Amino acid sequence: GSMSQRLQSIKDHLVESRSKIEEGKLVIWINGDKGYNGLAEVGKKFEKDTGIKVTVEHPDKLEEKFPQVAATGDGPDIIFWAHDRFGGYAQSGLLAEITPDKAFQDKLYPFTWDAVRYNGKLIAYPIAVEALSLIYNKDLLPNPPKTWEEIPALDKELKAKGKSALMFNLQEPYFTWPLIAADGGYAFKYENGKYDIKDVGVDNAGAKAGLTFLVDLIKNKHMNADTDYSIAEAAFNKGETAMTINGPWAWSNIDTSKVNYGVTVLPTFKGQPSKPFVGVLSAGINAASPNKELAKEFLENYLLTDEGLEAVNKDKPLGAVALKSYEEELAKDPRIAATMENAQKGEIMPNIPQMSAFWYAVRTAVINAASGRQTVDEALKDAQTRITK
Amino acid sequence: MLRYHMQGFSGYGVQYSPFFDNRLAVAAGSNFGLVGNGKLFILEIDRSGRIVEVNSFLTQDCLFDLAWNESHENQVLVAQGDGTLRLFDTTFKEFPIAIFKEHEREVFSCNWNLVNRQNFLSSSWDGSIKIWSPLRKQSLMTLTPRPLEITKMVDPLNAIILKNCVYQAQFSPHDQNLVLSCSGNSYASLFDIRLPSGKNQNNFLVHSGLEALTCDFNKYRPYVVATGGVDNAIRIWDIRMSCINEIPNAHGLAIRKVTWSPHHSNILMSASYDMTCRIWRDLSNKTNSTDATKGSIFNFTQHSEFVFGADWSLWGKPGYVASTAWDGNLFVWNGL
Amino acid sequence: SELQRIATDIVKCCTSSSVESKLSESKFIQLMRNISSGDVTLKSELFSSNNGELVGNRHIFVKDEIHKDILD
Ligand SMILES: [Mg+2]
Ligand SMILES: [Mg+2]
Ligand SMILES: [Mg+2]
Ligand SMILES: [Mg+2]
Ligand SMILES: [Mg+2]
Ligand SMILES: [Mg+2]
Repeated sequence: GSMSQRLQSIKDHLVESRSKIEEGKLVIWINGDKGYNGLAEVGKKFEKDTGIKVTVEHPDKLEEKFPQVAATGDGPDIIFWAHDRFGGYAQSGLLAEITPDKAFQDKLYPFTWDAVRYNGKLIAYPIAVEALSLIYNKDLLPNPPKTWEEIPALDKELKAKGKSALMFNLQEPYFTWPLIAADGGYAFKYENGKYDIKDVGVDNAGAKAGLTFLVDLIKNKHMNADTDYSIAEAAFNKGETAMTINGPWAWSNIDTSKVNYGVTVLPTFKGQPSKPFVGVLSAGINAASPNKELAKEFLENYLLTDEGLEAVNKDKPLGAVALKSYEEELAKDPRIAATMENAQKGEIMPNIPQMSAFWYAVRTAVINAASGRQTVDEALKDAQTRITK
Repeated sequence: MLRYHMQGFSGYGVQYSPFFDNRLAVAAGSNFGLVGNGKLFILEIDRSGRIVEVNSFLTQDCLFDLAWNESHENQVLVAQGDGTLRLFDTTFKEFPIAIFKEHEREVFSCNWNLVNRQNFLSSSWDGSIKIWSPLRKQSLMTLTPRPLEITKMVDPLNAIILKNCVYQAQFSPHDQNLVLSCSGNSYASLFDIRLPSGKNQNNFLVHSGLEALTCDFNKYRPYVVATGGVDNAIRIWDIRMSCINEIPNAHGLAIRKVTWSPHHSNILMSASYDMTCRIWRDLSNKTNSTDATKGSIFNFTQHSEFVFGADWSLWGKPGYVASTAWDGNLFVWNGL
Repeated sequence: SELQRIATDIVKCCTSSSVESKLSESKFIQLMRNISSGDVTLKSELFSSNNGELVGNRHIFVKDEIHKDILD
């Protein structure tokens, strides 16, 4: 009744405030949009071989709960998230330095290890690799353009036919940055294991050249400044535009649309590749875990194997992966091959807090230049200033 | 240290009178607040330092908090386990002058508006916060914490498929229309009562997914709040931005109370199930996580059971505090 | 019964050096042991079987009376 209700509350405050990670088992946190049931299957195999119970959970806001709980010594032994959040966790000392040997490191793509480095230490195992690609309608456009420069002429042909060459999200700088970066734009200069928050590449000549090209497409009516994520997705999936720019999260909708599509390398600009930001799904070990050796065994010898990644992938696709052997297996799908190709040609998403300052400023600059509210030069100058204030 | 013992009762809340420099009140309950009577103690400290009971009121059920009437020197409100709040005039005996009956479960907190000085607030296990006038039987407004992440993942027909608690709420002492609360779902809620229901609240995750038990506005900095809870951490937030400072492992067990000093913008006090009361310096006003002592100023360890109530002295030598606990003790001491 | 279960869980979870000793000597924890064991149960009062009598405060009925509006 009333007494037991009140005592249950007291009990819960006491139990939950005293509890720590349990020794001799593994608790894993991973996002709800990942193949957590497939991961749990890897967990079952690990338990069969070792007698170590593996519990996979997908709590809401796990990326916010982890930094808050980690100091208590409770929470997960292993956390899976995009690498860029791990910078902040590492700064707060919440992640154990991992110890894969040289031979193990050779089993993953070299660039992926850089995504999981902070202050000279490896702080997580790379799992998956995600980046934007060029998506094209095979019926409208069997041979998509290799260069951005070819788009105006292509659009002229397609507009006559009542279609368009290219529609993609112009509102979010994540989508426009690959072009802006191509000829020299960058967020922060990386030197000596560290991003220099005072060296920003937003108003340099390369960024100006890229955004000017974007704005000229708009001025020449090859694109529309108002085009956003939904407008572009609808247009492509309805067969109205020959190309879009998007990531592997968009593929299932295109599958449903029955549009005959391909996924390929992004067009070059001034002979240089478009450089999309790369997100690396990564597995970190809690610095407070009493099970660090068990976690290492699980990650290296069970998960990061063809068998381990297959189990996760068949639950929900991982996209491209950091493990060379399994990437080669997946890459017979040209969509996966393109994802990895664009990722290798792009840049790792910086893992520092100042990226939010970058995104906010660049978002405004691109919207203003595209809409004719500012010139390209003024828009980028103001953004550069705001970031470096 | 100055002391007073409440025989068989456990202290849940304590507050100094805003009118009488030597007067305070304690809300208490029998059997550690789990079952039986509640009791409101009205206490006086004399010249010598002896604490004396000058009045008290036995209630039907345990008392979980109190709030002095900021507009009337003789009136004090209590929050009761039966879902009522009761307003007492300390001149009288035995009974209250008003009963406020709308909450469906235990009322865990009540606080008086320091800006208008007219209205008061309550928060309940029933999941709601109510704003009241002491002159009116019915509440003026009801606020229900509903975090966006919580709301989205909870099934709309949840209440009919068989498979929360608002521990504290406070009026801003800066803005008449702002209310802050903490819930068992680990979210702090910020209400602007000028906006309509369903569009009047911002929510943020404060205590790891574990229950958030306590929240308090900085007395000098309008946008600065502190929270405490079951993850043993004190967090300091900027609501116009959100974590500006953190004190991880501030205590060994859950933190039941945090309260900012009314003398300094950078000083706060915490009370805990680890049976201590601690004084902290907010180093961001640098962070406490990086400092060798985590900005710890003083550790009061005299209580022998869970510490549930703590309040800063308003007048006199700055740094005096009253604490009360499940040991039946009220202590008055200087934390510096 | 449910009260017995909850008390047992508190005994099991929670029985710094200073804090641990304080918990071991706690009167709340002692009550939790006695409820866990089945000696003490709900009579709005608690009572000990081995003592045959009351543990903690006696409950006194309090009316929902309020004073009239007779005082400024
Ligand atoms: Mg745990
Ligand atoms: Mg989320
Ligand atoms: Mg280059
Ligand atoms: Mg839109
Ligand atoms: Mg193979
Ligand atoms: Mg109060």
